[PDB]
Amino acid sequence: STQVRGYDFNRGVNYRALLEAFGTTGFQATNFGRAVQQVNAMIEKKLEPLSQDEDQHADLTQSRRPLTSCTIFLGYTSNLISSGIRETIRYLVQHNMVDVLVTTAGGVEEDLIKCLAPTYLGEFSLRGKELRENGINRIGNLLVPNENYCKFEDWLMPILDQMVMEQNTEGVKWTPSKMIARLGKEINNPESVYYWAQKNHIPVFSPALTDGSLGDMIFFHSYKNPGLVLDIVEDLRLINTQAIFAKCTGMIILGGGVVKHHIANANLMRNGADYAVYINTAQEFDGSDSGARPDEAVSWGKIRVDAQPVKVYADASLVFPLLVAETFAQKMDAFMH
Amino acid sequence: APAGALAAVLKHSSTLPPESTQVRGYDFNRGVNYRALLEAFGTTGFQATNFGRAVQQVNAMIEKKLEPLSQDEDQHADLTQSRRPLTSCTIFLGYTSNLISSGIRETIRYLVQHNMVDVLVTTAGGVEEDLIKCLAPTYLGEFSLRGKELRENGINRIGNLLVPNENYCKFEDWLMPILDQMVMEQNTEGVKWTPSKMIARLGKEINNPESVYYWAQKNHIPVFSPALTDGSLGDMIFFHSYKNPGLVLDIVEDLRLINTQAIFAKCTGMIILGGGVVKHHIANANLMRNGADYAVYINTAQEFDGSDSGARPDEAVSWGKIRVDAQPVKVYADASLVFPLLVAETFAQKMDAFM
Amino acid sequence: STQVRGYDFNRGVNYRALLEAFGTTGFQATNFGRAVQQVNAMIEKKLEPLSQDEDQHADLTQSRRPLTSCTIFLGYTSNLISSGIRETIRYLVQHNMVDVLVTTAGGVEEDLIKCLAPTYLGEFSLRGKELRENGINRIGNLLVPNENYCKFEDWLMPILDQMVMEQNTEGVKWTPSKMIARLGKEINNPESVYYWAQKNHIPVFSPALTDGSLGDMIFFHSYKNPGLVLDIVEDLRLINTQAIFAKCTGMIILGGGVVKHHIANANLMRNGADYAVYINTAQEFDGSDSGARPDEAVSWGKIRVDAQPVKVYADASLVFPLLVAETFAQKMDAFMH
Amino acid sequence: APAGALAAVLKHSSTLPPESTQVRGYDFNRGVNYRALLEAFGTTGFQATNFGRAVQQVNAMIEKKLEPLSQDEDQHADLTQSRRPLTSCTIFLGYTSNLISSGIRETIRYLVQHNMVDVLVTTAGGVEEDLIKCLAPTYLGEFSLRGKELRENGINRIGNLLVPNENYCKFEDWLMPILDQMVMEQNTEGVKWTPSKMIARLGKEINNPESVYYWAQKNHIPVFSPALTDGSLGDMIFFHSYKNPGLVLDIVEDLRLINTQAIFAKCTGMIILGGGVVKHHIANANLMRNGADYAVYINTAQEFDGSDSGARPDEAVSWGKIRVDAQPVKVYADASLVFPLLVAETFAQKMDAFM
Repeated sequence: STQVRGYDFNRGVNYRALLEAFGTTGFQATNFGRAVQQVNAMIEKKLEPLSQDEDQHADLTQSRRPLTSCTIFLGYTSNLISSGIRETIRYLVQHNMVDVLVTTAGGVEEDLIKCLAPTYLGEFSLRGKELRENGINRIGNLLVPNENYCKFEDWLMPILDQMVMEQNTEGVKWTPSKMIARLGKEINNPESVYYWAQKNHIPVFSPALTDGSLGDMIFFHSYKNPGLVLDIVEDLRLINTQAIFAKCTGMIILGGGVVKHHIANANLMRNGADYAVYINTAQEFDGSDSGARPDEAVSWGKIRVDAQPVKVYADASLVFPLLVAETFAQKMDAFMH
Repeated sequence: APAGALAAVLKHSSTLPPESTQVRGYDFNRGVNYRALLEAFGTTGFQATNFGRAVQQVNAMIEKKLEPLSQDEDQHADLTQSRRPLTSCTIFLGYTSNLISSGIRETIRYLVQHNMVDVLVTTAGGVEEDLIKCLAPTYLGEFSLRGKELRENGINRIGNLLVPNENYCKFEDWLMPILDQMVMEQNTEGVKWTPSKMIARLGKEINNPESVYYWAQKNHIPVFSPALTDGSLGDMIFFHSYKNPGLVLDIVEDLRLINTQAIFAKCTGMIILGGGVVKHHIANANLMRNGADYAVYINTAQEFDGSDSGARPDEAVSWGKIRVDAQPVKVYADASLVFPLLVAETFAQKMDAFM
Repeated sequence: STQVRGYDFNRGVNYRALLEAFGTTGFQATNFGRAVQQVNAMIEKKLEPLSQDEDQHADLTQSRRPLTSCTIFLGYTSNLISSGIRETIRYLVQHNMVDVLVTTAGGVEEDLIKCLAPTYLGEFSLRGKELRENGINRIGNLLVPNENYCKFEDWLMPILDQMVMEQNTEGVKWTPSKMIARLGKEINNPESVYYWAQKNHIPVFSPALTDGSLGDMIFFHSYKNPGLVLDIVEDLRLINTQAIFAKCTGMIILGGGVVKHHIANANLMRNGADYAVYINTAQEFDGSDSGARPDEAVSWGKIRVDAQPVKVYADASLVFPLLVAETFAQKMDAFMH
Repeated sequence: APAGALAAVLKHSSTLPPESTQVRGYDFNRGVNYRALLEAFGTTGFQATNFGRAVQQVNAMIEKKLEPLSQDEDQHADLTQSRRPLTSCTIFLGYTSNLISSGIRETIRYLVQHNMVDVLVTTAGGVEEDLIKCLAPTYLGEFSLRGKELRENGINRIGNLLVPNENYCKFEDWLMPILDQMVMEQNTEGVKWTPSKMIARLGKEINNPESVYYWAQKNHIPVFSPALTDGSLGDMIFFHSYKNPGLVLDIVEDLRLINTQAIFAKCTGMIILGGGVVKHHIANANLMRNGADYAVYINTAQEFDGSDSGARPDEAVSWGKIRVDAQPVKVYADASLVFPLLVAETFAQKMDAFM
């Protein structure tokens, strides 16, 4: 029976002790402490060696990425790539700390665009009329000048030209995940999440990749250079096989919608994830998948019955850097080659 | 009493414009007239007032849609690659999957059955659970039922609703022969499948007037769902492909189809229930015409985490997705409560004109 | 096992059938249907006769109000009196349909002020600077000209004069509930909730009655006419005895904060309410009493273990008129004398 | 590609002012420096950015408070009826009851112990659970624990926290003799009890440096709680009055005490954790000076239902509760996560000046 007790600042500002104290502070501070424990359990599983039998079964993917004792799926909505959590996610991917990424179209394109031009701080209350008259697009309390997307068009159209040519003369069958690997190779910039993902053979799934600026560009491009196909069926096999042949899986899901459901549904194919942390502000009462508690996923078989999943009800821009500080960042040496 | 205090609390006020509307609730001393009760939400305040504003926005869409036009039928079909005739207002209706598991399925089905909207957008669950409900029902439960006991009994939870695993076994038996035919048609009849084309096929096959997608294909209302693999239809396509390889679902052609629905519209309205892809994909299509003319959002998401789901309509104005001169409305509510009321006051009142 | 099925508009717009269909529609529509059932159960208990033994025990209050088989506590936050739900609540109180009211200071004063001047529709986004420069106060998307409070001051100061005089020459010991009955008698207007409450011997509790414009006025008044006392201890005995000697109780609570906790805590004194409906938009995850589910109150003994309470997660301006339409309003003849 | 479509999507943009701040998160290739990590929230966006803005607002309060003044000590005490000396910024700290059950109790206690704020406002639970924690602890649990089983074991739930019934039995034994003395002092020494005066007495009696209210009375920090009867202290006053009748708690005199704290301030700041009375009562006091100079809200309430709890700081500007020229901040978060971080970056950095 653990007693409630908050950090005592009479001790001074001892940051690690202050963070450790969230576990006995209560409400979402305690859920944060539980999330640190769940993620550290994923990491300590991941670093355990594969036995001969485990290695046999897990080798049954055709994937270039070396397999580990715990395959970690990291999912996040577009807004988090607009935010500075882009840097947090880039770090994890750069150091091979996670194994599969799932994001929406915005979460791909805004990473690449930030390599061409920055996003700026604003306010939620800025009025749409005056912004639109000035070509400034609003993302929460962030601002993206539309010139950013004009730079994106310039950068992307030559790649689209090459992709159709490789499709039609070299037999390439494009999928969202194959396109995202190509885009990461092209951006060729170490600040980019997708640069490191393709370098480290970390696949990125985004079944609705046409829902965004990338879609705008493909759409415009298709009038002059018709026939690009993006197949989502092959990518469904690819993500599902990541779960099916894992020794263990963990899910770290930031936000809701397709990124949350698609990771969870893949893990149903192995009868459930072993570890899971949600971080989002959605609420269950309207029945949405976004606001469903981890225990709903247990009824489907998406999380194992014997798992101890946790949801932190909070804006991930506040807690995800703190979570990484207390978990992956303390084990960085183990992830380096 | 301190003089500055008195001056701060008892400050003079300007007179408000003469057309300012007073707050006043429905008076049950009149008895119960449900029409008058709903009309009274407009002057009740808070989200009741936004509901009244949403009635007005949707009634404006409908009245626009009912205006005659003269436009060349053959060129419209050619630029949109669609058999659907243009009207004076193209209405896009988007809804998340949970609402198809709820009884809002019936509400949506009624609108599509009577050809009252022009474009549907939903996620994968919002397709498959309409079809599965023609095979077996969904049941009432509670949000607090524990997942371990449910899982051990083969029962899956959707909010406070429940669906047995066996529903999906029936879905599998129904779907597998259709997937066989789709692969045969792709490989020997040149069909280039996309989600919308598959959803039209599935509605024709289910052949059941309780289904949204049966009515949608009958009435030539396309359904866009660019992540159609993310659910049970996905599971089935996946298992089927190891028995019968080769099905492809392209999303590029469906992007051309939805965007041209917005580009070549005379007017557009957006009615969006929930967040995620369904909200963003409709709004982004409408950026292609420099913005929708009318818009109603009904969802429970909040802006403060920067999510697109929680963004107010005025964020969409900044992008060009809603016109600067539109008067869009968001109702902050569970759509299971307010969408039937909204339909009662709008489309269902205009049923005569839709014949 | 009840199947999900929504209202079919092919039947036409049959309003009562449409409302009845919320119960099988799911999510908060089903919780609304359950709330209709809980409230109708309060009403059908309330109309059951008191047996001789029940009548004996329930007569042990010194209260002028005739006792009934189910004592219904109605609680609501200030914003709902600013809104047109003021009319809904006035109707229930006018026809003796509820037995105890609990509200905050704003929920008293705005009822009285609406008898002097109206509240107007506005928008949530109106900016505070321009409003303040014009003396317009904002309540959500409603607007109250500050002249309304100047009219309140004019109306109220003579009553405060009389109350101190009766305190100091006639032995009157003021409490919030006694002041609210007096204010309702003085406003003498059938549009006012508190007019009907005092006429029908329905007590109104508001332990923090000084937190609002009423407080402002008492404060200003106390410089020229010092010594008014408002005792909250006596009002605590009064509300608790309403629960202790009830045959059955129901709680209908709109909103959170003190109105919710104070009704629930009174009912702990009888080992729990028999029926309960919450309607509010607060969420449980921060640990607040406002966002606690009814099942939290069960652990305290504030709701009986064998009750079937329900929370509707929604803005009460949308659902409370619908709830009243389906419950109290259909039994109006039984409440008339 | 349709020309209007291209023009709508590829619209030119104005250049933003040169001092515009770029978004950029903390880079863990630097390793883990927690100070730099917290500083990085300012440029991370969404509520992380509001957290950084809240650090700045509170640091501005503190810096103002540390400015010297010359003001007549005797007249200030007479107009406020308070022994507390005036400083250059009077800070009001408000917090709902649940936060005293959480470990935020320790955070608040530290601030009051070091005399860093001037006025506390809390609800009844926020008083009594501080005192009870000096008798017996609160435990960690889960939100989903069922009330029937808990009730049958005599365990009471507060969110995901748990407190046994026996905690309140210990409270009863401790409190009853003190209530006896209060009635004796009212009836034969002329004491006119109010909530603040009772809370000062209870803090002196608990005599325990882990208690917020022990430190508050030692440092002459008044605690306002105008519905002090709404909780366990209420239960005890109630049961006690049938054994020893006559205790009165007046709220009118406490209204005079809190309002004069705002009226006679040089500057004020408001730090408000949660909603309800604690938020409204501090803000209303500050209307008496035509508005607070600085304000930080931390709560999870939303505006859309019109509640005062969910109102943004800009609503308070319309009333005169926050000055038109202030730059107030709300962080949309559970205070159990962000208040210790906020204190770490503000008051706890200034500990040297507060000695």
